[PDB]
Amino acid sequence: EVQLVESGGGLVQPGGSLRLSCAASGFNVVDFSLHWVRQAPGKGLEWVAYISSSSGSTSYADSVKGRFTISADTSKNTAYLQMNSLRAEDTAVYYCARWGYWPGEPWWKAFDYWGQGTLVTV
Amino acid sequence: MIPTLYSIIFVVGIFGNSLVVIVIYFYMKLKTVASVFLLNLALADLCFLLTLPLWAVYTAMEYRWPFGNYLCKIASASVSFNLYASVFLLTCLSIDRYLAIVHPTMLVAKVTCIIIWLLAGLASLPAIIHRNVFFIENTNITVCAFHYESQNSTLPIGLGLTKNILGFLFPFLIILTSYTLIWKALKKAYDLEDNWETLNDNLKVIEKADNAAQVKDALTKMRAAALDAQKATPPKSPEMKDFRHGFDILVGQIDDALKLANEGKVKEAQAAAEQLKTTRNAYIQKYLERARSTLDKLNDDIFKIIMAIVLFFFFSWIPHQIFTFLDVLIQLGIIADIVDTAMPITICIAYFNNCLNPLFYGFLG
Amino acid sequence: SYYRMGWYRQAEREFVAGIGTTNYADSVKGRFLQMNSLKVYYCAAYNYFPRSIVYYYVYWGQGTQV
Amino acid sequence: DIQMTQSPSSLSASVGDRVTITCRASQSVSSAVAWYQQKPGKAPKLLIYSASSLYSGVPSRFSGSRSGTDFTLTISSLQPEDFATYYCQQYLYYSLVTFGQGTKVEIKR
Repeated sequence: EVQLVESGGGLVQPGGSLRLSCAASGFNVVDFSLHWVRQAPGKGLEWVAYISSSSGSTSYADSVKGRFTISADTSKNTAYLQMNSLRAEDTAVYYCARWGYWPGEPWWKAFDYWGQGTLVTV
Repeated sequence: MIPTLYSIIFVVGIFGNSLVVIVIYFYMKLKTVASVFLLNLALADLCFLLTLPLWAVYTAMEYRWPFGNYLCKIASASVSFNLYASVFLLTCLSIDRYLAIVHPTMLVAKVTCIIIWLLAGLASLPAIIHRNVFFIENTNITVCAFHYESQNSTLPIGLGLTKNILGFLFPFLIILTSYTLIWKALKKAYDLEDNWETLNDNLKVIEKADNAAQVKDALTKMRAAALDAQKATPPKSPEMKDFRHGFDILVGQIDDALKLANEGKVKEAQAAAEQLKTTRNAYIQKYLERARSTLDKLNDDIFKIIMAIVLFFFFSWIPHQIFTFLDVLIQLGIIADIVDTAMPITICIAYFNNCLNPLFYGFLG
Repeated sequence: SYYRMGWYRQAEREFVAGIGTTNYADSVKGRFLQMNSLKVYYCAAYNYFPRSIVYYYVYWGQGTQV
Repeated sequence: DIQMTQSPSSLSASVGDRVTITCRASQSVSSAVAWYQQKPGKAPKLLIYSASSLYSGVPSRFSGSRSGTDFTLTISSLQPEDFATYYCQQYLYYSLVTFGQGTKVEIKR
């Protein structure tokens, strides 16, 4: 029953802001790190951002650094990605992957459960 | 040249092995098991070289034996005894090296040596009970002939099979097993050592760093190295609950340093790297020093001497063993001139090793 | 196999008959079944020359007194 | 910045054939290389979580292997459900995740 669903994707004007939400069911977000991975249409997967809710540490990809803000609420086990100053390259399908915590086998199962992914276009 | 090549072997072999037996007994006394086994090996080679000039002078006169029956029996038994004693002592040397390297015993060594000499004497019993002088037809040619009667039929087949199997197959297999296990242990120790050397180098380049980009790159290399080192578990759950736990803590500290360095805080990255240096001593230093000690045994001269002796012995004896197999195939009817043509060549080169076994001591010492 | 054959006396192993030549002793003893008017013989299977210093075999056996 | 490169950009094979995808990292990443399968129009699914450790629930036909910096995904009994795209992800650290270019299995004709 463990899964991650995405919401908030849709058609928005270029240069605007987006709020992509990732709802987690069957596990606690505090025990996992939630990563956002983009995939351009007809192209491979690209890692965008991540948040470690317990530690609070977040990171971003160099292409999206300084434009995105990833946060998380542990009460509802949800993650949020806030996009500002959207561009043409940001038109892609975003997936909310879940990655465990060091040490142990949870860490070695990288992105075991992905999200459904939402398409955003400019 | 076979009659004269033997003369060369006796000159070098007696001079070499007599120095070797003194060195392993006086200059470097019997302080280790391998010293006892090398002393016994030198004694066996001396025992064979004592009877070698008999074969040399017998081949000098176009294969005719001037001595009595007892000299013929002694020489043949000495050939067989040298083969078996050498192979058994070499296998015991390989087993001792495997135990020393992988599992870090004098009375047992002496018992093993006397048992080896007893077994080699027992295996040379057919040659010391059947060999006898034999006048060749109406001429005066007398040779050291093997007389196997109807009761003991197919005895030469059995002796050839024993030489090829007990004297070459089991020793080769046991030595290959011991040395491949040794190489496995060396590979694990070298993996651990190399990974920790890369970790130390990247730690040092972290210490002398200016911006966070170099710190991030060095921490990346350190994390990869630590993950690789955690895989290289020492050969032979008290250990796994401590080796893996130590490396889990290490990579956790690397992750803390990476978290601090990504934010742009260089000084906290340096501090976390120093805490990693502290953690090395608590959990990983014992296995590091164990791996270093295991790798130290390769630069040991005695390991190189033993490996060179084993390799050269088997290279020298391969032609004689395969030609004995061909000859027993011919005798058994399964299968010719070339087999007999190079038989003296094989018997000469097989026992040529006793000539230059001391030379290894003079090159790898 | 294919060894040189022979016959020896044990009145010792005194060489009598040697065949593949016919180098007999100082007695006639027929030729290659001996002389039946004579006043244990061993069949020896030995190679002509030693292949090596060690390789030289003799089969003997076939003890048959006349 | 560790870059993953896949040699077989396009792969075509028939049912029951054996295929192999090779992925090379810009530097040593230990056994931190996962293999994912993505069907067209669907989210990727993890197949191999270590370099050579099979994820639970996936068919046993998939295998992985590590040789230094060469990571190989091997499929032996190619059933008709293996015609999707395959990605190698170096996941050495959370902020160091890099996926490969991709490799799609097509029907050989």
